[PDB]
Amino acid sequence: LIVNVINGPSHDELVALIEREAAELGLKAVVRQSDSEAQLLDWIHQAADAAEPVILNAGGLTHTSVALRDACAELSAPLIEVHISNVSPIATGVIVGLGIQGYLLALRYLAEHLG
Repeated sequence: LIVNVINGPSHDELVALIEREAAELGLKAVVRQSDSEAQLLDWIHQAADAAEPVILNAGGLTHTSVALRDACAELSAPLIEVHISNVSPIATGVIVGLGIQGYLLALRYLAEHLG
């Protein structure tokens, strides 16, 4: 049901695509853009506590942030990492270089893999 879709620090049109696709795939996507690491974590925790899956796009943090990795290690559901362009890992899966479609394809995986 509830899929968190989160972006780290670095749009309106897109948020509708993911939202519409989730509705159409029988999910409910909460798409949120963070402006600081402290709330990125705030939001990963909320997701762990609620046992919710996460589609994450945060580059740079992926390679160094123990806090972020320890937050992600708390999840009871898949963590899919998405990267819009080509150029841890706790990530259950990774999609990179497939454009904005990566977000949608990650929704498609979550829709056929729900527990």
